Amino acid sequence: MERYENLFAQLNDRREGAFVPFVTLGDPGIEQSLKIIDTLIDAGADALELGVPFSDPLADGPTIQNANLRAFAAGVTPAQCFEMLALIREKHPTIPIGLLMYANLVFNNGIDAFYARCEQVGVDSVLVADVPVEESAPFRQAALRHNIAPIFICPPNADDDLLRQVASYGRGYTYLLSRSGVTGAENRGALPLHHLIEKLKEYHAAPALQGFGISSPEQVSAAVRAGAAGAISGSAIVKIIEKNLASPKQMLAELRSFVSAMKAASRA
Amino acid sequence: MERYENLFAQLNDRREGAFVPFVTLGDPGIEQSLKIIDTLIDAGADALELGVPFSDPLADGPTIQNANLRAFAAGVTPAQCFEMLALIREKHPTIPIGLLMYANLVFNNGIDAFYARCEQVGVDSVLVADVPVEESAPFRQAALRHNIAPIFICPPNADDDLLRQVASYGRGYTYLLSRSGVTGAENRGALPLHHLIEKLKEYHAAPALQGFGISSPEQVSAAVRAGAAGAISGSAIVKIIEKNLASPKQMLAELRSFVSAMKAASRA
Amino acid sequence: TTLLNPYFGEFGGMYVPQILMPALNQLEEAFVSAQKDPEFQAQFADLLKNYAGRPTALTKCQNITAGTRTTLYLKREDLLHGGAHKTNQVLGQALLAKRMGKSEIIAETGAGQHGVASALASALLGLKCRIYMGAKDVERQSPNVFRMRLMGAEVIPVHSGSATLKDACNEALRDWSGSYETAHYMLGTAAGPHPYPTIVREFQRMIGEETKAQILDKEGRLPDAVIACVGGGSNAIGMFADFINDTSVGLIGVEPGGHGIETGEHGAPLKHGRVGIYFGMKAPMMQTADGQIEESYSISAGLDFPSVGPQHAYLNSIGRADYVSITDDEALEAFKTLCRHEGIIPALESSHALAHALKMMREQPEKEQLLVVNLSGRGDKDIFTVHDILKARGE
Amino acid sequence: TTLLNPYFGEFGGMYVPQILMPALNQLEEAFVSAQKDPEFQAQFADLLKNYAGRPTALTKCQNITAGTRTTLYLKREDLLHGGAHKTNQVLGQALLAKRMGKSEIIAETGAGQHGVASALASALLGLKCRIYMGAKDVERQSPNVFRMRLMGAEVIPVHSGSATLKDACNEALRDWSGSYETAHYMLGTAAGPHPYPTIVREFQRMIGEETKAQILDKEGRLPDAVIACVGGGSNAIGMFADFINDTSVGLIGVEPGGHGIETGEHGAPLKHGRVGIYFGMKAPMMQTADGQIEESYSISAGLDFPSVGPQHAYLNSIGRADYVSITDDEALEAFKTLCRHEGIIPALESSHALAHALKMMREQPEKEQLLVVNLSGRGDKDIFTVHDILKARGE
Ligand SMILES: O=P(O)(O)OCCNS(=O)(=O)c1ccc(OC(F)(F)F)cc1
Ligand SMILES: O=P(O)(O)OCCNS(=O)(=O)c1ccc(OC(F)(F)F)cc1
Ligand SMILES: C=C(/N=C/c1c(COP(=O)(O)O)cnc(C)c1O)C(=O)O
Ligand SMILES: C=C(/N=C/c1c(COP(=O)(O)O)cnc(C)c1O)C(=O)O
Ligand SMILES: [Cs+]
Ligand SMILES: [Cs+]
Ligand SMILES: [Cs+]
Ligand SMILES: [Cs+]
Repeated sequence: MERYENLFAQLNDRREGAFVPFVTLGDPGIEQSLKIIDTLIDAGADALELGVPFSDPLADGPTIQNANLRAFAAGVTPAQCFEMLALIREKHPTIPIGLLMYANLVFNNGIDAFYARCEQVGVDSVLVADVPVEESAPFRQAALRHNIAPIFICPPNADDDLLRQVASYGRGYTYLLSRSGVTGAENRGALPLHHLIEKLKEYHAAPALQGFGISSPEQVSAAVRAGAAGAISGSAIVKIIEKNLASPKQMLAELRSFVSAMKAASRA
Repeated sequence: MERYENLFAQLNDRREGAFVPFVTLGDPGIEQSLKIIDTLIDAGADALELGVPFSDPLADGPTIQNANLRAFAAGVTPAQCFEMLALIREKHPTIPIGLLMYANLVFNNGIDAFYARCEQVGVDSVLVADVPVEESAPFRQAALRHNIAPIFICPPNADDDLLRQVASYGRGYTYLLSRSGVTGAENRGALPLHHLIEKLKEYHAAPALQGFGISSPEQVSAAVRAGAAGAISGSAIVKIIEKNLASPKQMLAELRSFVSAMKAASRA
Repeated sequence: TTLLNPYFGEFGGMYVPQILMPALNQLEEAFVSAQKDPEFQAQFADLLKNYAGRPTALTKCQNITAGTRTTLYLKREDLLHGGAHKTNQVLGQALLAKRMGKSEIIAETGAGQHGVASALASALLGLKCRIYMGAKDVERQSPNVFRMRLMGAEVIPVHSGSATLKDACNEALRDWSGSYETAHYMLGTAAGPHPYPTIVREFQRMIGEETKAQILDKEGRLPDAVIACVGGGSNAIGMFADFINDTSVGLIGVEPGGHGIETGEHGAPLKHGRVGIYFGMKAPMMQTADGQIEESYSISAGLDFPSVGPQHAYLNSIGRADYVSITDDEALEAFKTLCRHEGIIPALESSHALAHALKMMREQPEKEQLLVVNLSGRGDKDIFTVHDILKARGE
Repeated sequence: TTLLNPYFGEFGGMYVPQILMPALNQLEEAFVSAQKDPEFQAQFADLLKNYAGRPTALTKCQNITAGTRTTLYLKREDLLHGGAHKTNQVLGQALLAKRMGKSEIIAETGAGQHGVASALASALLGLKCRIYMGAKDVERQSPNVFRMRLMGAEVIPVHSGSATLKDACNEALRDWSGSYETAHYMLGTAAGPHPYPTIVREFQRMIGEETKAQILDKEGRLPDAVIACVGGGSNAIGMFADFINDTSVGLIGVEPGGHGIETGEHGAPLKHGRVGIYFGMKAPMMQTADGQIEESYSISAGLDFPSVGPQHAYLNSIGRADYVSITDDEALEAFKTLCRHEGIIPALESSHALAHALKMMREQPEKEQLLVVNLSGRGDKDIFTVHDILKARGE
């Protein structure tokens, strides 16, 4: 498919940036997670980034570590994540869906079979967090064979060779990393680096989405005004889940309020 | 004086061995210790061996270690021991009195002054437990200058050179060690070694008193029948003190009974 | 792009978040530069000799082989300053950290021996050291926690997951991915992303080099086998490296069998796991059917890790080295036996290697064999754990 | 009659019950015989090298002398097998025990390092070992109690008197006076009756011999001073012996000052006691006006003894060696300083020597001086004691 391409063309026509929330699939359980995701979409999410629970998520801080743990406590497996994904796509035919994966879950029973499963359920991209461009060949090859966009990361100190490789190998969107470190709402991403945004455009890279530490509408606006195509927020969304575990209605109301505000900010 | 010489001449005329109890001076206190000593004499002791409390008595087992501790708990010092000795001699003009000393107490404020103090109170011998014949010169010289008998030890494995030195340097009596180890009633001395007894006589040594582990009348009889001039018993006597601390009358009755029985055995 | 090969056959690589690649490349370039630098080599040699105490003794066992045709020597890394082989490569990496202009050190530790080594080198060389340690290990290897702190290191208990070495590894790497501009990650085993398995081997290879010179001197020939325990793989690859090209010399690595392979409570992925990607490397690992990383288990904290260095996976694949396992009870018996018959208290990790050598002897007591066991550390850190076990056992 | 002189000037001798004289004479004859026996010397040298790890390193301090004209080296007896210098002479005495046909060993211990050394040598050489230890020391040096027992030694707590080293000494000697036919008394310091102060010195003198060769190699000259702590005197006389005839070389012995000499709670008889007779020797001792032996005190169990070896009393009397004291708080500061600035955890005994060297430097920081401190042991045995103190102190 062409779900990211269509989204960005539409956003451009409306002179608007993307707001893309992240959640962990099956946090705090499968049924509630599905409701959370429908709420994110109804509140204005342009695309989704969805985590498959993994035992040792080395790019994630405590907030998302704890999301993974809640999903495991609910007995969530990757098989159940693929069942969820099928249900999400069935309800929402055009929204781009990207998976956040760790390498072992992709490599486990064969890289090709993993991406084939993604295609069958209608996933649009896969970001493998612990596979740098230097190790990416069999992953990006399998992704493209199955019409999945392989997502690569542009870190703040990306050199020119890296910018060129990310522009060439990636599809769908380019991940523009806000800062070093791991995921976390408390550690605020730096202002989007104009030079990287501009170099990525010069090299015809997939449009950039800024992520890591984006937890406020002001940061979303700043990313778009700097020339990024949009922003991703994970820990800020997940904290709303964590805070409201005993209050599922209040959870969805606060998720809706927050997502609506972050999306409004993407129009700046 | 000649108190040992006179005693042994008298014992010989009566064809009898000596029984010599040991106690620690001032155990369990000065007054009770004096009564204990009078009881030992009245019950038939031929001579006395008296311990001056010392902090680290390396030739003594737990029973006599504990006698030393009781005396210290009563605040007994060597000065107070010399006051006791003066009182004992004043009551009992002919009984030989031997001190059991550790070297530091003799060496402390001058060897000569120590033996001079012994002479003034009327002590007859001094046995310094941790001074072998090889180190004895200034001790035996000071003893003889002050008319005190220096007592030396004949161990079970004494060679000929040692037998000759003990016979020459000693006076009063020769200590015939029953066994290796330290003082203790539970560790029974071996039968008196006839060969040593006979060699000591051949070398005109002072008469032999067997000691260490002698706690029964049978052992006293065995020592005398083997040719020793008598026997010393310490731990067996001290246990009677230790057992009867809350019962001072029962203490003296049991001391009297035991001493009488041990003395009777010296006539065998 | 790298200067050196990041792979050993199929195994190894650089499976880290993109953010860390420049740090790994910088480390590799600094290592290559230092390896050809006579001043670096002289500084490292001086520290090893005059500070750490190298060369370490090669001790012939006098009693434990009585009545058999086994001659057994113990390479005495237990005599190295700090009390384990870990100190060798920490001195080299600390010098690399300084060479790269870094003034802080992150390390993970399980047995606390790498942590002690990291703390001591940082005190000596003027680096600020923080050490991650699983909370279970903080308890069972407590003497090393007191040692690290007295040397001014920050010790950070890790309560997540199994609260053991893998979890300390996870936190160290998470920390580094945010602090690499000022902090060097002093990885303590021959595992993780390239260039670590290569650097760790090269900074441990004096173990086998000395062993070879010492056995030649005493026996006039090479060992029939050299035997070492395998957590992540550093002491074993340090012993093995110089013998790889001596085809006659057996290379035997001993993984922890825990309560028994059949119980699933072990740390033996090389022989009982399957290839996965975790902790920056493609290597055998203990994993679920779905590819979740399993928690390992061993009585010994230094071996309690659900993966293994990629050079060991490679050496095994081609049959150049053989790998076996030893259970907790076998390790304990070997610990007791060395204490009582040779007057050496071994680390419980090292006791796994010894237990295997004792098995080689006992199973075939008339087989003529000249063996070396790498006695990777001393067991001071283990004495309270072992005491408690032997008392609960009614001894 | 003896083959060798039992005295150092006025000090020493053989002040034991007559029963023990043949044992002492037998020991002296066996020692004299062994000293001229090339097979004995070769066996002893082999154990020291290949089992204990000699020669031990001489480490130049890199940080603690910064900004002064002091160059300080540490003789690394903390790297010897067992963790202290005690292991050197235990290997020699164990061989003498075997030479005399004895199969049992009695030892006293305070810090538990001599006990550990005795247990390890007995395990290696096939001797049945029993160790007396004061009950207070069983508590404050507990890691060594676990080490001794794991090596199969019997550890006998001594509750009498001060429940510290002197009381363990008393019990060991009491035991020997009954068991000498089958047991060798492996006295662990340069004190007690002849021939012990002589044998202990001769079996420790490799410390100073190696130091001299190492300082010549690194500095091209002798030290201005060598500095060692003094309990009974073995590590100090081991360091001093080979320098006695080098008149330029200062010999500085450090007694424990405890809570301060003025409090009476110390272990410094050489400078603050007076000559007495106890533990088989004529030597300075802490004693009451009446001649009762006083109980000593020091934070460090290895120094907590109210006397001193007679060769030190002699060296002092003639001014060849100088003796000073260091308090508990001074020792603790030196312990902390070495941990944090050199990455070495010293024994609290050894920290007394270090504290004095640091004072020499700090008091006169522009005095050019080349110093060696005998780092007699490692501080693993002390870490719980030191931790507890620094925590109670609010650190
Ligand atoms: O808002 P925050 O700080 O929680 O960040 C959320 C980001 N979630 S995610 O799926 O995009 C995401 C993207 C990349 C990650 O790692 C990598 F960069 F190494 F690849 C990890 C998570
Ligand atoms: O009956 P026991 O077993 O208590 O023995 C009591 C002996 N008391 S003593 O004064 O004669 C006595 C005699 C000699 C001693 O030591 C020495 F031989 F080394 F000199 C100790 C005590
Ligand atoms: C993991 C740790 N120790 C491992 C260890 C090992 C196992 O690790 P290697 O496979 O890396 O040698 C062996 N021997 C000793 C004494 C050890 O301390 C640590 O100290 O952090
Ligand atoms: C008395 C003991 N230790 C003494 C000691 C001493 C003091 O004893 P010497 O004076 O005999 O060296 C110094 N250093 C260390 C490490 C020590 O363990 C003992 O371990 O039994
Ligand atoms: Cs053999
Ligand atoms: Cs392992
Ligand atoms: Cs200096
Ligand atoms: Cs002392």
